[PDB]
Order: sequence, then C-alpha cells, then structure tokens
Amino acid sequence: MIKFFLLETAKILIDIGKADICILTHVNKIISTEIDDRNTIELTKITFYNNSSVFIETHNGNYLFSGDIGYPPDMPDGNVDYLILESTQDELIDYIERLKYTPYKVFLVHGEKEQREILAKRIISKKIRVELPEKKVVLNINTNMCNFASYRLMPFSGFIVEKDDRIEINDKNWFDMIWNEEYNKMRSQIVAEDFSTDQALPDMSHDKIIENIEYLFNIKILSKNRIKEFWEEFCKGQKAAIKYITQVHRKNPNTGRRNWNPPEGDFTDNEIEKLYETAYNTLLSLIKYDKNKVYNILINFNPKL
Amino acid sequence: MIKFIGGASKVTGSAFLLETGNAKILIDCGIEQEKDNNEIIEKKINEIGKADICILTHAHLAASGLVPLLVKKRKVNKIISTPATKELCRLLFNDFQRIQEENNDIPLYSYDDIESSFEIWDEIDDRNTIELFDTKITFYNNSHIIGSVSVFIETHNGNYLFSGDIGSKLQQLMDYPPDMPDGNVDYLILESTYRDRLLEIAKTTCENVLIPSFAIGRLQEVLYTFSNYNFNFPVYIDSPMGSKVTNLIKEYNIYLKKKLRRDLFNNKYIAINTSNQSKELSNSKEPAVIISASGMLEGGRILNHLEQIKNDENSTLIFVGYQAQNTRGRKILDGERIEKLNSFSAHADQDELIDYIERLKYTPYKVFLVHGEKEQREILAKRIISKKIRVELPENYEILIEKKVVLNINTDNMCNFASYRLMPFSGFIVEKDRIEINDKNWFDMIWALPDMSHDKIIENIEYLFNIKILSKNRIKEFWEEFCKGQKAAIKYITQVHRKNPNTGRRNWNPPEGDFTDNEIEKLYETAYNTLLSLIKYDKNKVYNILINFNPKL
Amino acid sequence: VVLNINTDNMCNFASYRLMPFSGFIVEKIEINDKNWFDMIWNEEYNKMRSQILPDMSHDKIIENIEYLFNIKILSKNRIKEFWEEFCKGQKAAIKYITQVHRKNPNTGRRNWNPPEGDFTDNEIEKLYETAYNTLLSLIKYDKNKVYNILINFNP
Amino acid sequence: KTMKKIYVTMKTLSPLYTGEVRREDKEAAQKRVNFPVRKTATNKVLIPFKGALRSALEIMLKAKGENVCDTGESRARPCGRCVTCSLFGSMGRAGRASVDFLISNDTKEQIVRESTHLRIERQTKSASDTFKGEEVIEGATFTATITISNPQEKDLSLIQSALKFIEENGIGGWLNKGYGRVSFEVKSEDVATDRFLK
Amino acid sequence: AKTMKKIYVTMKTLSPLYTGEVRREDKEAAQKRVNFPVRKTATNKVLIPFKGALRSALEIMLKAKGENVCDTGESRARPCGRCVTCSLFGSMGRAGRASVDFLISNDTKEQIVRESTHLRIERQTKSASDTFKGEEVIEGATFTATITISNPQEKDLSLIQSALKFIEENGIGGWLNKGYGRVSFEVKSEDVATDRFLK
Amino acid sequence: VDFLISNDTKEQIVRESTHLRIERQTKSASDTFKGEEVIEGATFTATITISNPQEKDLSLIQSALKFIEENGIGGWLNKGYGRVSFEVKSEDVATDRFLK
RNA sequence: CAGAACACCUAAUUUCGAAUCCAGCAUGAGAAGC
RNA sequence: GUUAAAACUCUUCUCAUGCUGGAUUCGAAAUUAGGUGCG
Ligand SMILES: [Zn+2]
Ligand SMILES: [Zn+2]
Ligand SMILES: [Zn+2]
Repeated sequence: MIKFFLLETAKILIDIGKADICILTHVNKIISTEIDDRNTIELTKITFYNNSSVFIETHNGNYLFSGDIGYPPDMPDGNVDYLILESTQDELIDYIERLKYTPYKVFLVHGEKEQREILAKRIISKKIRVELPEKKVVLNINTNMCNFASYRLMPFSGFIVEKDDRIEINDKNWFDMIWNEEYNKMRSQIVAEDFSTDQALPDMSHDKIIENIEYLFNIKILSKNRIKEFWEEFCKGQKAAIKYITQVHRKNPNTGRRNWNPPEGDFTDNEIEKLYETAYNTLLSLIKYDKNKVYNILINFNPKL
Repeated sequence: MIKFIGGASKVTGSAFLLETGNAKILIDCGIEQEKDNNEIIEKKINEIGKADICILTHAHLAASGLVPLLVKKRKVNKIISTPATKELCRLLFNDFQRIQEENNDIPLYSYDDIESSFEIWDEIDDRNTIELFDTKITFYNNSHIIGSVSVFIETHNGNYLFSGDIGSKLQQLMDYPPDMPDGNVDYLILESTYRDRLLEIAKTTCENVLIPSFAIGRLQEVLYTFSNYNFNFPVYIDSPMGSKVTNLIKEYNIYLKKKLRRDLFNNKYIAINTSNQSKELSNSKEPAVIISASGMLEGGRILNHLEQIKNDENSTLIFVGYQAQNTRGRKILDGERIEKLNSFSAHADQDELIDYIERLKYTPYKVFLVHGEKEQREILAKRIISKKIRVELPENYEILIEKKVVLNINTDNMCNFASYRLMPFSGFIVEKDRIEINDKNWFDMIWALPDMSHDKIIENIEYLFNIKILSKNRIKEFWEEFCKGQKAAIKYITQVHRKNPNTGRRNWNPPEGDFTDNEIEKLYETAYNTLLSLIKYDKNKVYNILINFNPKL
Repeated sequence: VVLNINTDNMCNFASYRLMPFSGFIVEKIEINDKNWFDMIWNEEYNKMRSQILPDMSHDKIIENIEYLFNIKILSKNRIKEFWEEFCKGQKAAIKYITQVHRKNPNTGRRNWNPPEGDFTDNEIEKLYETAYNTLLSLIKYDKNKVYNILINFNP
Repeated sequence: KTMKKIYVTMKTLSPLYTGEVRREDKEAAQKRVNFPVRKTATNKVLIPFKGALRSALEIMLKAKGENVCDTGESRARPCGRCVTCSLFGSMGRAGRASVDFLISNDTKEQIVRESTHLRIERQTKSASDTFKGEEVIEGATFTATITISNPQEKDLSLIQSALKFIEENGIGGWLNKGYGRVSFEVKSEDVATDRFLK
Repeated sequence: AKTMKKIYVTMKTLSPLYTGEVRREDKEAAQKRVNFPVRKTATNKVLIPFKGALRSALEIMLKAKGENVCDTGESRARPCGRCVTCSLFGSMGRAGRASVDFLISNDTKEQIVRESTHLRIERQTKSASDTFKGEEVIEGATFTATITISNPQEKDLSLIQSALKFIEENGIGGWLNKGYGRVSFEVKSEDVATDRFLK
Repeated sequence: VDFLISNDTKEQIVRESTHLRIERQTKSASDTFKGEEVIEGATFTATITISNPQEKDLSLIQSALKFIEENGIGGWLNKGYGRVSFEVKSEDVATDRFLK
C-alpha cells in the first residue's frame, strides 16, 4: 500500500526509512537515470519511463507513478493497476485515456482542493474511481440506511472499544450487558454485616463439639473445604456464619437435598438426617466461642485454616 | 478467490464457487446436456466440497440442474433464487427426473432429493440485500427469463457481479435494460453469447402451422406475439408443462415488464389439457396454429402432430429456437415448409453485452468470460480488450481490494469500566464505495401502491383483526412475503384478494358478524387497500405495526 | 461536587457505612446513575436522527411475593426473567408483565404458572391480578430495593 | 434385575393421519398438501405413542376411581404418586416405560397417499371448500418396542388395556371423522438387562 | 503402555434425536424462537455427551450382572476406584483410561436439525392445552466419535460394545421416554502404537 | 514455550454451561453445576522459542502436537473436552536480528 | 443454445407456541538443585 | 564525587481428577369428493 511516496512491497520510496529511493523530476540505494528508460531493474520489476514514470510490477499490483506532465508523454504498454497522478487538465485526461488496460484506481496528489475535486469529478464521469488522500483494524458490529445528499448514511451513537488487536464498534445492548454483569459483580462483593459487631443459638460443651466434629470428619460430611469456608464466613462476623450454615443446611422443598456432603457409610435416611442436624447443631454451638478457641478447634482438622 | 468449476462449456457440470474465507458461496450450479458422463459429474460435485449457499441466477438447467445433487451429497446449506425461479425449478426438476426415468439413464438425484432441496430453499426477489456471512447479496433483473437475476455479492475483499444470461431487445415480457448494481463493481463474471416472418408464413399456411418452442420463455413469447397481433385463425397450446409455465407467468406477472403488471394474454388461447384432446387436435384438419413445447422435436407432445404436419404440403414448421446436435429438430431443419426464426432469442448478442458493461458506474477491474462457444468468446474478449478492460478466459486462467473501516474520530478520551477501553460517541456511519465513521462536524460540513396514513393503517388492521379477516397467520404469512420483498408481498396480497370467477370465493378469512355481502366485499376491499398501503411503508415500520397485532413476526 | 443518588440500602461493614455504587462522574461535578444516561442516550437518538403505575406498600409487596412463591405463581424462573426485563428499563418490564398477564381471547389462558393448591377459578383470577399488581408496583421502585426484595426468593 | 420388552405391531384398519410437526417439512409441503402426514427423513411414517398410551390409561384410571393425576390440563404438574406417574413419568422421577415412536415398516410412497376432502354447504349441497391431506392407507404395518426398566406385575396388563383403548378410540388426528381405527398385536418377554454383556 | 486402543464409533440416527442446549447465552438466544434448542457447536454442528451415557450403560448392566460396581449417579457420590468402570471411565484418585469424545455430527445444523411442534392434549375435550416448539435431529444423521483407551485390557472393547448395544436399546440422550434417541452404532477399533507420531 | 493466548476475549468465545449428574436408576437429574467453557472454532496462538536447536526439535514438537491433537489439552479430557488441531509455522532465526 | 406428454369446477382457512425444578461437592497447598 | 565496583531468587513440576440439560406435556381441534350429464 501507499502512504502519503512510501510503497511497501521492502518499503520502496518513490521521490520514512529502510527504502530504495527513486527520485523524479519536472535509504539503502538510489535508482535513477544508473538505469535509462526501456530497461528493467529488480529489487519487483522496476522500469522508468520518460515524462515531458516509475513502473513497479510487484507480485500483487502493477503500480505507476507518473510525475509532472508537460507535449506527448511516454506510457507503458503492459498492465497498470494503480496510477498515481499529480493534479495542479485535458493533458492528464488523454494521458490516462491513451494508456491500454485502464487502471483499477487512480490517485490524485500534490494540489489544492478545488482542482483535485474538478479532476476527480471528471474521472468519475470517465468511469474510473478516484481516491483523494489528505493501526488496529476496526470492526462494525452494527446492523437501516439513508440516502441524504448522495451519501448512504446511518444515525448511530455508540461505543468504541479498544483491545490489543482490534477496535470494535458497539451499541447500547453491549453496554447494558456489561453494566448488568458489573452490577452483579459489585452487589456480590458485600453482605450487609460483614466484619462488624458480634451478633439465639444452641449451646453445647467443648468435648462434645470435639467428638461430633471428629465423627463428621471421619465420614465425609464436615470436610476440609467445609471447615475452610466455615472459618472464612466466621471471620466476617457471627451473622455471616449464621447465614452460611443456614444456606448449607437448607433442604430444598423441590428436591429434598441439602448442601452437606453425603456421608461415606451404610447409614439409612433417618440416620443421615440425624447426622445433618448434628452437623448443624455442632457448628451452631461452635459459633458461640471466641475466635482463638474456634481456631484451636479447627486447626486439628484443617491445618490451613 | 473464485473458482470456475467446469466453467468452459457448461456440460457435465458447471459452477462458480466464490470462497470468501467465511463462506463458500456457489453460483450457477447446473448441467448442460449434449444429447457415462454422470460419474464425472459426480466427481465434480464431490470436488466442489461444502458450499454454504447455492445462489441461483435463472431457472434453466444450465444454471439450475445440479441443485438436488448438491443436496444429495449434502454439500449445500441454503438455496436461494427468486420465487418465479423456485417454482420453475420445481417444474424443471420434476420433468428432468421423469426424463431420467423414461430414458432409463441411472437417475442423478431422486424425487425425495428434489423435495429436500425445497426444504432448504429460501427466496428473495430483486434489490433485496441480505447480509450472509459478512457478504451482502443483491439480486438484479437481467431480462433473460422470468425470475432471472444477476448476482451482486459484496465481500470484504471485493464486489463480484455474476451476470448470468442477459436478455435481448426482442424479449417482450420483461424490461429490456438489465438492472445493475448502483455501486462499484470490481469483478464482473459475464457469460458470452452462443418476428413478422412467423406471422406472414402463418398466413401463407393457414388461409392456404407447427411451432416447436421452449417451455420457459420461448413459448410464452410466441404466445404473447400472437396475442398482440390478432389475425383471424386460432392458437392452441398442446403442451402440459408449457401450459403450467404460462399459468405461472400469469401468476408471476408482477415480476414481468412494467406495462404488463396490470388479463395478460387477452384470452383466445385454447390450451389442450389431456392427450385425447391432443389426438383430436392432431387429427383436426381445420386451419389453426399449434404452438407447443417439446424442444427439438425429440420427445414431448409435438410428436402427436409431427406425422400429421410433416406429410402435409400446406403446413409449415417454424423453428423459433436453436436446434442442438443429434436431435430430430436439427435433422428436419438442415434437410436430412421449413423456416427458422432468429429473432426469438433469449440470449443477448455481443453488442448488448458491451452495453451491459458500459452502463456500469465504474469500469470493472476484470471481466471473467465463462460460457458460450469458443470463437464468440474469443472475439468478444478482443472487443473487451479494445474497451481497455481485463479479460480472463477459463482456458487461459491480481491486486487486493480491501474494504477498510476507518474511525476518523478522536480516541484519546477513553476510559475503563469493566476492563474495556470504551468511550461514548455520537457520529455518522457514512458508507463510501471504505465504510467511514465521521463526527457531527462532518455532517454539518455536508449539510402503483395506494397511500394511507399511519393511524388509518393502525385502525383498519385493528378493525379487520377484530372482524377476523386479518389473522395472526395472515400477518405472519404477509410478513414472510414482505421480508421476501415488496413484489412478492404484492403478489401474495393480490392472490388472496382475487375473486375466483367460477366459485365466487376470495382467499380472505370470512368476517365474523352479521355483515351482508356488500359489507363483506367492502371489508375485503378495505383489507386489500390497507395491506397495499402497508406494503408501501418501510420494513422496520411494517414490523412495528404488525408486532402489535401479532406479537411474533 | 453533588451526588444525584439517594443513599439507601446502606450496608454496615464495621465503622464504614457502605454502598456498592455504579454510575458516571459528570463534570458539569455531578454523579448520576444509569437512568440519566438512558434519558441522555435516547436524547441523541432522537436528536441526531432529527438532523438527517399502581402503588403498593413495601410490606405488602414482600408478603404478596412470599404468598405467590408458596403457591408457585411467582417461580424462580419468573423472578429471574422479571429481573432481566427490569434491568433493561421500566418500559421493557412493563411490556413483559403485560405480556405475561395478558388473557388470550382465543385460548383463555394467561402466561402465569397455575397455582399449587385447591382453588376456585375466581380466586385463581384474583391471584393472577394480585401477581400483576404486585410486580407492577415492583416496577415503580428503584433497582436496589427491587433486588433486595427479590434476593430472598431467587438467590 | 429384569426388564420388560413389549413388541407391539399396529395394523391400520381405517385411514391414519398424524400431522407433520417439523416446521421446515411443513412449509415445504404446504404448497402441495394442506395437511402433511408425519414423516421421517428416511421416508418412513412417525406416530407418537407415549402420549396416547398415557392419555388412555389416565382416562380409564380416572373413570375407575383411582388417584391418578390429569396431565392433560394446561401446565399440569404430575403428582409422582399414581400408577401413571410410575409408568410414564413425573417431574421428579422419569418413567419406567420408555415408549418408542411407531416406525412404519414401509416407505411413504407405499403407504401414504394424498386425499382430497371437502366442505359442503347444508342448503346449497355444493362443495364450498376443498383441501388435500396426506393419509396412511389401511393394512400398513407400524412397530414399537415398549421397554420397561423396573417392571412390576401389572404394567403389561395396563399397557394392553391402554392398547385396547387406542383400538377403541384411535391414534393420530381426525379421530372423530373416523381416522386412526387400528389394531394391535402384542409380543411380551422379560429380558435380563445384563444380556448384552459378553 | 506401548499400545493404545482406538474405537471409531459411527452413529446412524433411527428415531428423532434431541439433546438440549447447555450454553446459557446460546439457549437464551434461542428461546425467542424454540422452547427446546439442540446442543449445538459454534461451527454449527451437533455434539452429544457420550462418556456419561457409556458409564451409565455399563454401570446398569454390571450392577445387574452382580459385579462390585459403584453408582456415581447418586447425589455427590464418589467413585471407589476399584470397579471396572472406574478403571475405564475414571475415579477420584486416577483418571480413566477411556477418553470418550463428544459425538460431533458429520453435517451442519441446517441439514440435520429441524424445528418441530409438540402439544399437550387434554384428556377430556381433546384440545391443545399447551404447545411448545423444540429442535430435533433427523433420522439418518451420522455422528462420529473416537474412544481412546490409553492402557488396553482384554475386556475394554467388549464392554464398550456392550454399552453401545445398551445405548441402542435405551437411547443416547434427551427425551428417551417419548421415543427419541433410538440410534444404531458401527464400531471400527484399532490398537495403535503410542509412539506412532514420533517417526 | 509460551502460553496459548486466545485471539478473542471472554464474551466472544467463553460460554457458561450446564453440566449434570443423573441417577442411573430413575433417570433423573441428581446434581447440577455451571461451568465455563471455550467454544469450537476459537483460535489460540503460541510461540515456542528453541535456543541451540538440534535437528530433531521440530520433529519432536510436531509429534507432541499430534499427540495433543489425539488426546486433548486442558481439563475434562475423558468427557470429550479440548480436542484441538494445531498448525505450525516454523522459522529459523538468527539471535542478532534486534541488533540493527 | 435447450428437456419433453367424456370433460370440468374447486385443493382454502384458523388457534396455540408456554410452564417448572436444580446449579452442588470432594482431594491435593509440597519437594529438590543452584 | 557512597567499605565502592562486578553478579537477574534462577532451574524443575499442565487446576487436574469424579458428574449424561435431565425430568414433565399425542400437531389436534373445525369441514361428506360434492356438483355436472337418460343406457
Ligand atoms: Zn439461460
Ligand atoms: Zn400422577
Ligand atoms: Zn468405583
């Protein structure tokens, strides 16, 4: 492509950095008339043509830089894909028209706005497209059109998002979706009385708590993750541990299951329910004690916490 | 990015596969007959591979003959054409399969295959842009036959115009000038080339004929030519499938020439229905003109009259179509009265193709000549080169055209909320031929159907919904025919409202109440005018109107 | 700097009174919520285009939602879908609740889940209208109270 | 542990019509027939069987005076305690009797024809409305292999009673006009559920 | 070991087939058109879970035979690690030798998946009480999977084949009680070397 | 060996999913859990830099990638998760390329 | 520049496309060279 | 012009294993192949 001239494929400069410059009239190497007209050079076959023109045959596209035109010019007799033409009027026309295999897109350069616009309109009326010059790729994720003043237009206000590889264009549905996601993440960060004043509980002895916790640690009801989340919910207060054990012990009315891990053994249903309420009452009696006492209770089963 | 799968002579398989990375779009998957090759056709369809969509230009076998075979090896997801092309393909596939069973050739596909091709057969009419796998597809009329289109596919790497077959000036039932894209065309895939005499020899045979036509296009144009010139003797259609195609072009007259969108053939065309009436009209010695479609005198009904017409020294045989090699029609045309008419030609000549390229908005980058005979393709390619346009012939067979999207606004004022670099902007998505976003300062730099008001449409649809004439099923079907396009919905609404002369019944749902005929017919005309005025509205506006009464579609 | 948000539902984490709060810092230095944004956005969405409820007490609402949850008219699926429709705006939740409550003139059915329990038809219609009025009053409250009501029933 | 296999074979005695449910096959077929019949992609004929069996047993056991739930009422929750919930399913437990579709033994072109039905004015005695529907001919043979996972003694008797009620009333649609009057042949056997182990 | 067992499993669908969509975004995007979407790929194919069906089949038949096989279908149940299915499909201690794939179809969703309509006929009055549209996979659709056993024993092909006949008997996924999922299986296994790709 | 970085972000290619545990008798959903997973057709990019390269390193790395194609990458490999396909573009490189 | 095979008349229309449960556990948190 | 200066807490080890979106619902409810004509 050509940047306003640097034409990569290399980075050959026609009249910046890492270039093979080809000066005009009217870096690593400078190519000019040595090679005369009618002779080809390699670098991408480069051939110069007299003006009174650089012709690069690449792998994709055959580029022609014209230079200033004053008199019959000299044009290639092969195949042209891009025609880079200066504009500062009928001389440029026939210079275009008298060339075989008329180019895909021409380029106007080195002039004011009015002359370039007049020549551009004259070339669209000849049915050749023009470009009038004055990076992450951009993706329209949009979806209605208009035709105001012979432009196809859409009234849209939106968001531009910038990632490491692309820039996307999104509407309000994306912003609503991410706002709902972040609102759900923000509201799931707090419970009303975490890490606050210490707050209707059964009471039981320390030795019975040791016996019950050891028995529900042998069979897999009170486990290491259960003691870990129990200690983490106990750190954020008493009511948080109350809410956590009520959530764990909650029997769903639709399925009849609780969040305890089932015991490893041959217990029948009534005994499994007795072990579940035993775990509930044992941990409820455990929330009564001081934090260091509960830490000394639970370090003997979960050494991490 | 386009592969010409057997695109030289169109025999034993032909296809245009435009693979665009995210879609294997397929054009003109058809078979041409020459009259053991079926295995090479089978190898070529297995060589095509998975195609995401089988675009269809026209209803001839050249472009539409291998569609249930692509369904058979299950290589095609969706098959889209015009509705006229869809029902003509129904008639084509049924008749072609019956010919495969009659000639005892091993059947290429099956009747169930034809049906399962119509399971996945979507349809749109002209100037209906669809956004399929980042390719915008549009249909334009190319005047060949009824429902025939040229395909305009805008992919991110370029705009491709698959022209298909182009009509001539002598085509009477269509507009002559073929519709073109109003934007830039990069690559144009063009298919190369291959009336008073009929009336006056009809005089010199009748007052003192047999016409072999083609059932799609040719027979209906002979019938319309005889419809414009009312002479004295009568015309008979002794062709079943030609009569069905004639009835469908009467049904699909909204897809025709604008003058003929108002019956059409102004009666006086006695069509023979059964074979006994055919034997009667064969044995009928009255002076009459018998137009009928068998093709090239090889099989069909024509052959009931052939013997009677052949030995008759007063009769004549009017070849209005081309006779292909090793057919009985060719064997009677060469000599091994006989008249041949060359004006009845659906295919355009070379000068009409030069006209087709010249009224593009931009000169195309490369004109890909594909089908047609070799020498005509050669001389046509030389005349394209004389117009300074690139040609790639399929025997002889490259820049890159990227449609880039530019921001053209400030991106420094950006923030973070959810690990996203978002910034709110109000701008204008200007679309050049390089989609451009541009701020409001740029905008300040820049700056048949009846007609009813919106509230009248709302109140009339609400009234007829309460009266049960308009229904949720009716609104859903009308929305499907309207998402097809405006003309398909026009045809649907005209077909519903039309009163059957033999029975006196309209396809509208009857009103619930104590309405007397006159009130019932006035309510039917109210529904007709209301839904035509709805047809005149914009598609999103039609959706917002119809979502109130039918909550789904 | 002036906050344009009422400071309700205000949790108690130690000696730090707290609210998770999402919003925009407008430097006009005002701090408004998403609602101002939508009234802003539709503003440009009609401007640039131009250039080219009942009352119920908060005790009554939670009592009615508890009663309808016990007879399974207001299910978890229903509370969740009402929450997603309420997050898209008041008008979308109004349209969704009107769609759910709508008696189809052909079938005679509403989109509510039928009540669990032996009820007479008139009482079933009263329960449907009770659900309609309760959720219609739930549209009237702001988002932070309508989640604090619905968190107890569908966590 | 055993399982019960009930190989049922339907012979059609009065013409059968079960409507096509697939929306694509419907809209592909609603330009030729106004009432398509239910068809496989392999061109066989499909009849639902579980719903008709459950409806027959629910109607009969409700008439007998048993404590069975009515799952035909709109958005009805099955109880999970009755005989029909044990056999065909409830919201907590799946049903023991896995009931297959009635796959025809013949292709559509051999058992399915295209009939034209009318609607005649009572005063005029003239054919006012006309329509076309696909129907299954008489003598067509359908099959199913009803599989019961945890069988009791009465389940085969209930299946045979439900099949006799289907022979009484009919399967498929258009039952009041006389469509779907069929006959069933039953071959029952108890099979070990470890019998494919080798 | 030095050998591995590859069982290429080809499924032909004989009855209608349904396996419900599990991705919440895709299911919620499909509930505006169908009440029961099919579990579908992002490359528009159809995938079916296959390890659980084989494990359930083998556990039912081996529990019926009398073998000491655990039930990992019970609520939060742990596999013991000594069963044959524990050696094949897996246990909490060590992973299973058999590496069962999803059943990816050989055809795209627009060619095998159709949208159908089911009803709820009331027992009296014979009317349509409820009506729901669900997606299904047609009969004759072909699915493919590869079961990969890392340490083959003599009874690995036989038990996989017996589980495949049980899946043919009872159905692979979805509404198995209404007649959905009755399918058929072709099996082409091959013991491949573990060092095959090195060369 | 570099981490396999996806080209797309989480809203494009990561979907949460419903997975089940079903009782073998009574055929009822016993346990339910939600798990995020990466969709099919998503592409990932890695760069393996081999210093002091021997002759067989490309062959061994390509053979290991065929083994990952046959077995899988990530978790839940027995259930069918993580079956992928690799494409390798090797390039011999002098270490002094940055020293311009 | 391609398919081609005793009489009619009709082969239309409508309604539903929803509801509900579940989304939990468990184990591992270390070594060794420099 | 700092008891300075010189020296990279480096190497080794895949969040893996166990769990099937399953269960509950019949495309059926409306409508004569009628009329036409002499064994
Ligand atoms: Zn043609
Ligand atoms: Zn029950
Ligand atoms: Zn085990």
